[PDB]
Amino acid sequence: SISSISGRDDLMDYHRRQREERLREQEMERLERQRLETILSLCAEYTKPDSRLSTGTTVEDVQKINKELEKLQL
Amino acid sequence: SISSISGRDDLMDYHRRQREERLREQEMERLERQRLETILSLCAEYTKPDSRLSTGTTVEDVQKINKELEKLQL
Amino acid sequence: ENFRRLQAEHDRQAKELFLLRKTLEEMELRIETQKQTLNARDESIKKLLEMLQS
Amino acid sequence: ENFRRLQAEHDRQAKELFLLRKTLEEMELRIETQKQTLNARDESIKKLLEMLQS
Repeated sequence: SISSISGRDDLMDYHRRQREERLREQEMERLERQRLETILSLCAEYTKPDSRLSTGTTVEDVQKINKELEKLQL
Repeated sequence: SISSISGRDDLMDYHRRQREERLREQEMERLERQRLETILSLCAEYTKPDSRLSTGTTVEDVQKINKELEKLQL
Repeated sequence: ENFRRLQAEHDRQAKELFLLRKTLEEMELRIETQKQTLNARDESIKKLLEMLQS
Repeated sequence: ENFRRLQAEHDRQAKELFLLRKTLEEMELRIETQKQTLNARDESIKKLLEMLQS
């Protein structure tokens, strides 16, 4: 916490933590956009079966993205 | 942005914005926990149909929470 | 003269340091409360996908 | 004497003000990138619920 942080050393470490957490959260955002796209085509498989958007996406294709998300959180 | 913010007046307004956004995001967290619980019992209706957890939850019961979420975002 | 002018800016930066730290605590809670909403929506997505396989 | 001691703390608080503002920019991006992930997971949940009704 920043309340118990005081000094040049504690701040430089705290700023480093916020930068490292941002880069890992920006990587999380890019992965989540791929999960959204894969989920959109997954729902198109049933709400629009005869449409051009029904590209054969299954839940396993979304769970493959779920596995990469759990790698970053580990 | 804080980069283009300088002075006592711009900071006090920026701190007020962060406090008002937090209270609205803490209200979002409480609503999302109710959506999670309602979704858990919704999935129990099909993965555990004969279980005690299948309490008759439908998608409409989750969409009722979805409507309250869209009120805060408005 | 210049000592008081320098002493005046010390009080100005001190109140600015005060506001910057109070703003950091509000953003610490924003990031934390958003970390909780993300985990709640991630468990929701995963439980809905495990249900679709049934 | 006391002027230089006071002038020394001015440079100390200045570098602290520098770090506090650079940390605010990193947390601005953290909140923003988490706002985007939340909206992506919210649209995912809603599209999965609209699909279950079919």
